[PDB]
Amino acid sequence: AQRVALQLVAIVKLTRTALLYSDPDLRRALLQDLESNEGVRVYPREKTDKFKLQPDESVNRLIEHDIRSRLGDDTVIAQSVNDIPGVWISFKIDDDDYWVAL
Amino acid sequence: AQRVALQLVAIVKLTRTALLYSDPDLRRALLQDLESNEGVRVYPREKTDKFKLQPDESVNRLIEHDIRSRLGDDTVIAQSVNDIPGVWISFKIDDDDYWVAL
Repeated sequence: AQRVALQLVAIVKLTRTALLYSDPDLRRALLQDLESNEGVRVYPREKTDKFKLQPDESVNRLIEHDIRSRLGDDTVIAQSVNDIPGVWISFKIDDDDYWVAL
Repeated sequence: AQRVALQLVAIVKLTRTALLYSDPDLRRALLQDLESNEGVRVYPREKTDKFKLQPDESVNRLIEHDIRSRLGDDTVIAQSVNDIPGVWISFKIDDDDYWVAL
């Protein structure tokens, strides 16, 4: 479970890092690159964005525990956000909230 | 072998992407972040940088084949560069050459 969690954590931290250090006028272009070339979709997260948990199947809960241990206990991990299926993990830059969908 | 190759490819592409879209005056700071927080060391690659191949053990060659299929056939994958052990993968941004060491 640690093995899957660590890959997901790496993807999220690298994506966050890319956003964090981005040239402000290349920011939207970066998002296009991440989605098209890396299959990583980043969205701003709104407080009102609804989400559904991953099922308690196999080792899902342990993966989730491991991810929060690295990214923070407030991290949301979901199988859908606003009705859109995926692997969804929240992250923050300062007071701004985001999703990564894989 | 595909599973390992795909994780390595993802790490390299995300790192390259972060460099590619970086605010030019935050570039060196980004490199510090990648190394310290993500354990990803990026260096400029010089044509004269020596390197040693990974051994032909287990599934090493197949992983390497899979990586080049995604990153390019000129990609160097090495177990050391200039005498420094690691997992080393070359990448390019335009006419500039780089290493990632994990």
